Amino acid sequence: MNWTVDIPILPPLPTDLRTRLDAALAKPAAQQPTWPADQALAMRTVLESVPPVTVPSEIVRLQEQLAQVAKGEAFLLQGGDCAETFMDNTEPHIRGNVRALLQMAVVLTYGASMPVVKVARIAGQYAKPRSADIDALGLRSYRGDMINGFAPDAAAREHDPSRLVRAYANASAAMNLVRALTSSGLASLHLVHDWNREFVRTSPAGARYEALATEIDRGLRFMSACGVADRNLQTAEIYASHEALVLDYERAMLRLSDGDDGEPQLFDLSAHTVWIGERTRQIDGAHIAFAQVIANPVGVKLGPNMTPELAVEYVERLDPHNKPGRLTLVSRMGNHKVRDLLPPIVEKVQATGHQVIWQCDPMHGNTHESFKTRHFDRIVDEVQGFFEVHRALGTHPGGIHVEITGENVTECLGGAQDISETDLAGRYETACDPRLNTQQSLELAFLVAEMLRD
Amino acid sequence: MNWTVDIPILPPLPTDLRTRLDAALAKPAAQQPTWPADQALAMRTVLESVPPVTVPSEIVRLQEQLAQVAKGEAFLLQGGDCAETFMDNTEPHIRGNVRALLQMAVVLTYGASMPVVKVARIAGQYAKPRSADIDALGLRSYRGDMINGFAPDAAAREHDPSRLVRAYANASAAMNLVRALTSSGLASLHLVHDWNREFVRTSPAGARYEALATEIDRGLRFMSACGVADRNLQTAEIYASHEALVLDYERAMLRLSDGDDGEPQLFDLSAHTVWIGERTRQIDGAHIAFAQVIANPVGVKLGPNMTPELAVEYVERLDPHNKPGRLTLVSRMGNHKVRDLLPPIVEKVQATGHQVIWQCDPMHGNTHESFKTRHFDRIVDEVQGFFEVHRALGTHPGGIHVEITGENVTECLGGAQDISETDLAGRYETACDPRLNTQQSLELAFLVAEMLRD
Amino acid sequence: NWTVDIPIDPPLPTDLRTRLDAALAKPAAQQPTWPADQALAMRTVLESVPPVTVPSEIVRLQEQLAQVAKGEAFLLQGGDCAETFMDNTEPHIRGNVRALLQMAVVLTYGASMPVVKVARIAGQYAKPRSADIDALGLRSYRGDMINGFAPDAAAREHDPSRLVRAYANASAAMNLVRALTSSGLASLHLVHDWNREFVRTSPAGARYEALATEIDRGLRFMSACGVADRNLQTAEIYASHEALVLDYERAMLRLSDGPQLFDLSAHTVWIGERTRQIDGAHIAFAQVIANPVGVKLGPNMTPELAVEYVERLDPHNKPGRLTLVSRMGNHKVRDLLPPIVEKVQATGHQVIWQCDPMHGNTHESSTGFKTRHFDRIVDEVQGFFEVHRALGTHPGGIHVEITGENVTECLGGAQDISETDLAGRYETACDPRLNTQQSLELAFLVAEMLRD
Amino acid sequence: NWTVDIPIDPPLPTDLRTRLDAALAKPAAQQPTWPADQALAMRTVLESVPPVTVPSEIVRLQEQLAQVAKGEAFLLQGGDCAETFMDNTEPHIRGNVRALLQMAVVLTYGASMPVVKVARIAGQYAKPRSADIDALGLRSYRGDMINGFAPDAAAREHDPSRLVRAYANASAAMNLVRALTSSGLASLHLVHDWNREFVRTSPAGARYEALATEIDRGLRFMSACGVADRNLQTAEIYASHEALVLDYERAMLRLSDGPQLFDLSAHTVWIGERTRQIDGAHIAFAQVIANPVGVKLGPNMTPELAVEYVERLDPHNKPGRLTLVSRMGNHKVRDLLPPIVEKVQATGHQVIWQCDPMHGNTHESSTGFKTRHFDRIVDEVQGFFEVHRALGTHPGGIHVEITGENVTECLGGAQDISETDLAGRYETACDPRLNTQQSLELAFLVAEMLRD
Ligand SMILES: N[C@@H](Cc1c[nH]c2ccccc12)C(=O)O
Ligand SMILES: N[C@@H](Cc1c[nH]c2ccccc12)C(=O)O
Ligand SMILES: N[C@@H](Cc1c[nH]c2ccccc12)C(=O)O
Ligand SMILES: N[C@@H](Cc1c[nH]c2ccccc12)C(=O)O
Ligand SMILES: N[C@@H](Cc1ccccc1)C(=O)O
Ligand SMILES: N[C@@H](Cc1ccccc1)C(=O)O
Ligand SMILES: N[C@@H](Cc1ccccc1)C(=O)O
Ligand SMILES: N[C@@H](Cc1ccccc1)C(=O)O
Ligand SMILES: N[C@@H](Cc1ccccc1)C(=O)O
Ligand SMILES: N[C@@H](Cc1ccccc1)C(=O)O
Ligand SMILES: [Cl-]
Ligand SMILES: [Cl-]
Ligand SMILES: [Cl-]
Ligand SMILES: [Cl-]
Ligand SMILES: [Mn+2]
Ligand SMILES: [Mn+2]
Ligand SMILES: [Mn+2]
Ligand SMILES: [Mn+2]
Repeated sequence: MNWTVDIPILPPLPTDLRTRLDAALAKPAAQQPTWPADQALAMRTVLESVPPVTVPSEIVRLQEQLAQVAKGEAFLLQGGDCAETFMDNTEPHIRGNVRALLQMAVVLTYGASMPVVKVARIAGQYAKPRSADIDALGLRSYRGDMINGFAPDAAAREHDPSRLVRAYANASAAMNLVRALTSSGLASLHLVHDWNREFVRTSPAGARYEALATEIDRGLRFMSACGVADRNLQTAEIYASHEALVLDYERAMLRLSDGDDGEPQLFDLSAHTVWIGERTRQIDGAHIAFAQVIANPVGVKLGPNMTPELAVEYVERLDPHNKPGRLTLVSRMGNHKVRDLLPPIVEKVQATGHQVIWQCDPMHGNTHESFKTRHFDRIVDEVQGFFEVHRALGTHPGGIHVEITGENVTECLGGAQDISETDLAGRYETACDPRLNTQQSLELAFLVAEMLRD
Repeated sequence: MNWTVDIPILPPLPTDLRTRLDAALAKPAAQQPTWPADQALAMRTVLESVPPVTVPSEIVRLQEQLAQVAKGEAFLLQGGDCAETFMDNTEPHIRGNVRALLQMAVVLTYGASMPVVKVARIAGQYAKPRSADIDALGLRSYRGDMINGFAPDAAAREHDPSRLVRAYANASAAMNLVRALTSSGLASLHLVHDWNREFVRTSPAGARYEALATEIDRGLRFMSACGVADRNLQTAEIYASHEALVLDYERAMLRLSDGDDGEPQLFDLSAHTVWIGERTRQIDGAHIAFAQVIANPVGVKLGPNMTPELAVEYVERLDPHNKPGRLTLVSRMGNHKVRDLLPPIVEKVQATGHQVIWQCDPMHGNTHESFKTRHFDRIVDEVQGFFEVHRALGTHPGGIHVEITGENVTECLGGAQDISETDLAGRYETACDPRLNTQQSLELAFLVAEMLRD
Repeated sequence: NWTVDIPIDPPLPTDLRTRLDAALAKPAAQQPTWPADQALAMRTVLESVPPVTVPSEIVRLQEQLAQVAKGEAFLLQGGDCAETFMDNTEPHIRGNVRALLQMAVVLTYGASMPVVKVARIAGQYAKPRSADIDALGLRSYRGDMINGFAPDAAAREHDPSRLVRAYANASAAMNLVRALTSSGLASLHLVHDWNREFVRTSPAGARYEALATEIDRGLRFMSACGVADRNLQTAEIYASHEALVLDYERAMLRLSDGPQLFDLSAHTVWIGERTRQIDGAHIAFAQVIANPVGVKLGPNMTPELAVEYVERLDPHNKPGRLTLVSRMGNHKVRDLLPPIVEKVQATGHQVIWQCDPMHGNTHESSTGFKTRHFDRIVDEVQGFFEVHRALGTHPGGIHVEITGENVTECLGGAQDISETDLAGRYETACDPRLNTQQSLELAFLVAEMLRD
Repeated sequence: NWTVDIPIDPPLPTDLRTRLDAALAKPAAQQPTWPADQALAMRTVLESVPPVTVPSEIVRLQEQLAQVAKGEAFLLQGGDCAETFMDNTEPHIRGNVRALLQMAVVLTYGASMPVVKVARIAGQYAKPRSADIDALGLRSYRGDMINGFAPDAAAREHDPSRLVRAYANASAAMNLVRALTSSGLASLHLVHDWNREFVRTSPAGARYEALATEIDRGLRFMSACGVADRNLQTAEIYASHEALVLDYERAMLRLSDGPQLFDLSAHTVWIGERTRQIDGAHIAFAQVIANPVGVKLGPNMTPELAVEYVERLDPHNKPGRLTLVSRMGNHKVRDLLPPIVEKVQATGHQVIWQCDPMHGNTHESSTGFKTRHFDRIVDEVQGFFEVHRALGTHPGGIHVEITGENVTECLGGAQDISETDLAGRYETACDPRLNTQQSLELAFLVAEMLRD
């Protein structure tokens, strides 16, 4: 019960790009799968000839849109599953996650009074880092479906390089549907807002969000009243992102491009934008060096051990040309620490004259065990603290990065539903970290819109 | 000190239109100037060859926009000076009245959540009816600058047919500027709203209107955030209207048109839309019969002696083809009477299956003497009662007709400025009835927007 | 053996499954011979995969095809005769999309009306046969959804896992088509610059200069007039293939959200000359799906059977739902097409009349290669236009086999491809395609038929 | 006497009035001889009337003229030689606007760039003279702003009330121009239908069929491509006249809201051949206003005086602020224009080079009428194009005298107007105009110069 692909038996990379890529990949790389080199090379050779998930002109367009974010003239929303799985890579699940992100985007667009750049964790979020090799059950840790299987048995946890090709197949299939959905009616502003209005009338805390929902509704109707050309309301752009973790995968998805802008560059065409996590951001490591040789916008996760001085080193290495929006610094401090730890980092980075996007990840600093879980109020409070830090400094609170789903899961405590510890057992479906369910993600949008409205 | 025009020494009217026009004009006509027939005919002959103030395709476009109003899908705002004068027919005064109307329109567009058709009392509002021939000073009454002079002496009050040509010259000059202003930046939504925001921060009652002003602001910014094509925000259409009173003038401004829609029709090209007042709406009179033979949208003022049965007769005579928006019925009952008198008229007219625009004139039923004056709260209360009548019947409160100016006059009592009886003497400038000043007109817009929001 | 294996892990409504099951009980010609249990397992995988297309796209195409049927638009359908998995690459997809778009610019200008642009792409992985045993004594190649092109027995086995490989390749191709057409490849100005360069370097460029310059001047006129230009920055390219392998097509059925059955493996599909049996499963399958459909009509067609297709496949008289695709041969089209058109017009229904000038015009070269002469291809389109001109009916579109590659598969054109030139770059896995230059030259020639 | 009399009832800033007063102390040629007290009273009326144009319109025109100066747009200027109060009617205005728009369609297509459309309208009420005493022994007609065309002594008196009559007629005309151009008369599709009908019925229609059909096909291509079409529904027609009567022009000065001085009697004005004295009041007046301005350059022009105009009137090097309007005669343009262009280009400034092919090509017929031959009109434009082609400079526009009336004033064209035909409909109050057919024929001929 296998499908079977052939290992395929152009002009070479420009000499300098080959040199730089090899140098980047020769550096130490944390959190890599352990599979045979010959097998990995077979899979890379397959992936080097597949159609790309994204194309360079979209990445250049995203860079332009992110430059507006960095300049204080747009807001970045990034969200989706903590981990995609091959099993749940289905039309309803994709449709649900795209809907949940669009619903947030409407509320955040209105609240920010500026465009929102909408970036899904989708079409490649198939690899995760682990602090431990051996898990709580004594098994080799699950590292996402690009590496091994979620099932709790030894054979499933074996690192399988064929998962590189399965991950690409699943990613391009998802991406095709995201494109179709967003261009063909799912992203109609009016339809998306109708879902928000239904949330407000059926949610336990709907009375809380009714006033802002109605103001949004009246804002939408005002556009029709004014006779606005409305094609821009019928569709939205949803960009693809994931953590750039498995370097066998990312290097195989590199393509060379440019006869539009000056010189040929390497673009990672597995996504539009990628980020480097806490456990793989070693300053002299392969992940950061790889990010230096690709043209895509990138982000780096910054946790509570971050110094102002290291943050500047990231900026100087990853934004060497001072291109607004090329670099996003993703704060994940914990709600109890963000107000204290973030200001000195922001000050020192702003003093460089570079314009990064400051993005809040309020998930990864606020996890505990009841089930691995997160309380909704701590999530909300970290974004609140993040906004306070920026208001005090006159800097731009540029966006959020959240883990969400359109599914009615029971993974995070709280929200208007008041999800309890005993409730968690009902629909705890994440392959990894607890996600805000569709209602909690929308509620967070409304709360953040009020922080924006200030 | 006279300029001097020549009395000019095509194919004739279609036989049926000539018959119908002659029959209409042979009927009794109230409130007509008393000047020699030979002199009137000389002036009409001059006016029969002048460039028209308006063109038929604009009137057909206005009919279409008014049909939406009648169907409950748009709102009609009509406003301007009670009487234009040749003396104040100046760029600042025109600009100020156009601004005051645009400012109202923004607030009303947002409040109604639907398009507003914007109709100025302008480029022809130069004639008024009088209940008395002899005024309080013993002089022949002033009847507007198309007939005689405002100055309180006998010679000025003589009816002068040369005022027909002066009125046209002044009207076309004003109309030219209204067109220029509205197409070239004065009607930019963003600029107009900036004036409203300034009103809110400097008005004595600005704190009252701050919340709705900010919601409007956020509605405007939302359009930019969504990337709306914005040329429709850079301009607005302001239509010209006046009371069709002086039949020598209106008949001379008739032009024949049509090779677009079936047959040639007579259009009154002195305005886009005209109305018939209380004192000239005799059912078998020349004014109503004249309105039957022109293609323009028309309105009829309905005062407190109106019966349901007469209202239906107006509808059947003036909207014989059941064309939504061809007829506007303009309620002016007084705030103390509107809730009682209007419902039976609305019911009986709705039962016909015709769709008229129901428009509230809250000025002409609410006048008293301290100076002729009106209290702002009675004006507001009549519109309130009008909205209540319609809410109860499920019918469409279709618009308002007000007398306003961009000037900081002191003519109506009250408003956030609390204009007192002693204040009236400061800037009582109207050639006729007391107007809401620029601040009072804007305040009324905000109050009516809340009636719309309900 | 230079392969890698990839492991494989609510139903449609009962009423619609009852319908489908009744339809698919009809005999199906040209089906793969793989085991039913294996086929079922693969269908079960495909029943839950993300679809290649979505229903609102198909509803939109139907609207645009209604306009073609009414004489207010023109249908351009084009791509590889047979897509292969190994050539399903970015350069090849980009080249085929480019080639179709280049034709569409010239045809839009020449027709003076919108062109509905439909690629043979993201699914054209199966073909009937041409014979039980091929010339090498092997089971015939049936396209990559069924078996492998490689001339060995093992490759030629019917492998139902190729259903999943086909879907993976289809969705990956469609993803790229969507990306390219939304991000700059379908910019009218860019596409027309490629056309200008063709006129500049083509051996017959002098012939097409005047019309190229007209188009250029029409394009500049748009800028001159200040039009809002976002609609010049992108184009819609729809996906199509021959609906042949019913295991694949049935597994890709989905219900719309409301609700109808759509085949979401493509936007539109057609039924070929060998599988259009009026009481067969392919026609029955086309009857039950909501997608716009086509039926190939070759020289054995009678007017009466044509009417039977209209009655089966357009029961509700929806203009443009059914396309009748003429493929007669240039020597027969003028004679055979008119009585079919007359009888079908007399039904009251509005079909699209589309010319396939390729499939009735194939012959074998003295040098061995299956080939087609460019002049016969052009002549059938010409005769097709003459038939419709004479009847007052709409010559609604063309259906061609083309590539952006500089292949040597069809004889003639301005390059004067000879029988000896055929050996250079004969790369098709099935029928000979117009190369990029020949396909654009055809577009210019058909543009002059539209202008005439 | 068949007339009716119409009774007549904060200052500009002191600094700007000081400037103006200094400028207007310069001698002014060709001014009316009415009494100063009367002139002052009329100016005082005009100082408070609603303006004919507004500053943001003039700023917008300046932006569009900057593009013409840079070779990225073309200037079309056209209308009556002299407007009269009695012909300032809806049919006549509509016809002249129609005629200009018809030319603009053909020229936009031919230039492959935007056309800035400027009417001689809403102000062209004054002219210099041609002589102290006309051929009837009367004081000369000076245009309707000054006196009456009627050949009697009383009509020929200089009457300053005509300043107010002029303003009333100007504002009424401009009102109508705005209405017509915003409400359907300037619909591209409608205007082009009039052009098609001209090609269909013109004696020389066969000559212009090919280009008319190209335009039609360019228009249909826009619809085919789905462009957002509101910008095809309207056009901007700007107002211009010769700034001659300084009492009128100074009284129509306004300050922008911020602030500059604009002459709000028009969008753009030019200074004629008889009043362009370098140290005169007209040049000084053009120097102080912010409007785009033109200067007529006839055959006595030297390159050096041309440079003096550039330095006086474009002190800030604002491209398109100054237009130099060549009127040499077709027999002299090729010889006289090049050295003027070279010297002016060497200044570094960017003027608009505009061809007036009318005023250097007037002669008298044997039958008495002042006339112009169409072939000489066309030939000067041709030579103008040749001069600029040879220098690598931009042939920036044309300035023509035209009407929508079927008059018989210019000899030739496809209608072959003869000397004997001139007596039929010679209606101009001054110079001979191209009739509606001749003006459109010229547009086709200049479109081919642009295409060549
Ligand atoms: N296209 C605009 C407006 C819009 C359409 N659909 C949306 C859904 C959510 C938010 C905004 C939108 C945008 O993406 O911003
Ligand atoms: N053109 C739109 C929007 C608009 C522009 N300017 C305005 C001023 C007031 C109100 C609305 C507008 C309209 O007239 O409705
Ligand atoms: N979107 C329009 C115009 C267009 C854009 N790109 C194109 C490429 C080819 C043909 C037309 C176009 C259309 O598809 O018709
Ligand atoms: N508004 C555009 C297109 C246009 C509309 N009507 C026209 C009439 C003539 C020429 C062009 C046009 C322009 O002025 O160029
Ligand atoms: N998600 C399923 C089906 C699938 C296969 C290939 C591409 C897309 C989806 C799998 O991994 O087998
Ligand atoms: N994928 C190649 C690099 C490459 C990118 C783009 C084109 C060619 C080569 C590697 O990993 O070494
Ligand atoms: N309002 C002034 C000036 C004026 C004259 C003519 C037209 C417009 C304005 C008047 O009546 O005399
Ligand atoms: N003005 C004419 C009627 C008319 C209208 C239009 C054209 C011709 C005549 C009248 O009063 O009698
Ligand atoms: N086209 C190649 C690689 C590929 C696999 C899956 C999807 C897309 C491409 C093959 O089928 O072997
Ligand atoms: N053109 C006519 C009538 C007219 C007067 C005023 C303004 C417009 C037109 C005249 O001057 O006598
Ligand atoms: Cl059955
Ligand atoms: Cl078979
Ligand atoms: Cl001085
Ligand atoms: Cl002199
Ligand atoms: Mn996570
Ligand atoms: Mn009044
Ligand atoms: Mn084929
Ligand atoms: Mn002249």
